[PDB]
Amino acid sequence: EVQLVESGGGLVQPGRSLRLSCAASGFTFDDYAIHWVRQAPGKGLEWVSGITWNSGTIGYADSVKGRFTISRDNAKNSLYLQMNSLRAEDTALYYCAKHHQIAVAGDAEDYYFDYWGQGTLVTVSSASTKGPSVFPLAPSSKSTSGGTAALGCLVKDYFPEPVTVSWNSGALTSGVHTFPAVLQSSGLYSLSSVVTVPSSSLGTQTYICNVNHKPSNTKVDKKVEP
Amino acid sequence: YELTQPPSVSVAPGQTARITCGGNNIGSKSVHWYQQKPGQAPVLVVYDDSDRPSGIPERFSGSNSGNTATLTISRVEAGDEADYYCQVWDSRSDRVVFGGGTKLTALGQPKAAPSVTLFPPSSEELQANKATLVCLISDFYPGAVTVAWKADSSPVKAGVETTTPSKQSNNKYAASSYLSLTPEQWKSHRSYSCQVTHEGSTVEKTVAPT
Repeated sequence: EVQLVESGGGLVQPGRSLRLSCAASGFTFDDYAIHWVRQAPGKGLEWVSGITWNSGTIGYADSVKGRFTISRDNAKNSLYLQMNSLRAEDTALYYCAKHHQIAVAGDAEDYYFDYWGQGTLVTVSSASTKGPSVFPLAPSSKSTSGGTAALGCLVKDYFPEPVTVSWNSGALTSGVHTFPAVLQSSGLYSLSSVVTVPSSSLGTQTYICNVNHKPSNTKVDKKVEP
Repeated sequence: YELTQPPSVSVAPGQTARITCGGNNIGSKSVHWYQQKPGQAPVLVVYDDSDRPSGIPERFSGSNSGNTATLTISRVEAGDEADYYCQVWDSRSDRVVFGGGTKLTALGQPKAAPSVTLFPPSSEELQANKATLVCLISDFYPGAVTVAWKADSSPVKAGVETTTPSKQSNNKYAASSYLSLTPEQWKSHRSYSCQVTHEGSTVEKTVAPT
């Protein structure tokens, strides 16, 4: 139903500017309020700003005034946010939340979120973007149970983490164990996944691990072989 | 404004929990609640202490009395472990004051034996020098696990390691291990393997000595 597509985010130097966008799909973009609220990793959330159903600013926090500028577009049905003078304490997942009430003319000021999105990792540091390195992990012939064999990818050497993996075309939502990344004392991270991988009898997947990385856009279509 | 929330509240899955959010003079302003699962997107629960959204069962409820808003969850289960946040408006400052959510963890769940997984180096990398050996572990409930490496049939921990903490995945803990301090000639001898020492019994897995 509600599809709040969020775009904009990556690795930028401290002191630059960027533009995040949130496009709505499913409802009418004339009677609902939409807010931007960041979320630090494992350190709670933090409301950034918001705009009501019409072109109107509701306010900001005590540490984001003068640097951020939020705007609304009812012609294109999109909420934009321009960020300037980013510092080290601005690394969080900026979520684009909607509002439940229709925000009638005469009421009380009480806005609460109803729908949430996915968020975009907007990191601010002095490091540079690195290109991923996909490797075809060997599906060794250790066969004891039915699905004991498993193969995956070995993506590494990447500072930002826009981890989005797909096998063939964005399907096969079965049991897959996508291990989270970890900073190996150098700023880089590592990604790995485990699939079922049944007995290979020409009736399995194409053995393709496509990883999408926005700051390091590079279409890798390398196959995996035993 | 400034809300005070408990750091962590654990309760067995037999009774109800107590998640309280209080302030200074919050007795009439509306109080909303949200439940964010680790990794997924947040969802709306009983808000304003007088109504619930579409889909939320009768298990969730809210009650405000003077200066304390309590979120009562009835018949807490394993699938209800998430981060609960309480939101207030505070029209005096024209802001949205959030607070440190409470990590509700149902204490008293059955154990889960983790399974170790070994992925040998790929075929199209020996011509280069990558040295990205990885040892994985399956899902397990009891966290705080130390992955001990047995490099060349000997304890070698001086190399560069990762030691990632146990993350959240379908109400389960998981991690990985990376230690390839070798000169990239890992196929030397004596069956380079991997181990994992959990609370109680430990697991091990070896590969072909070639």
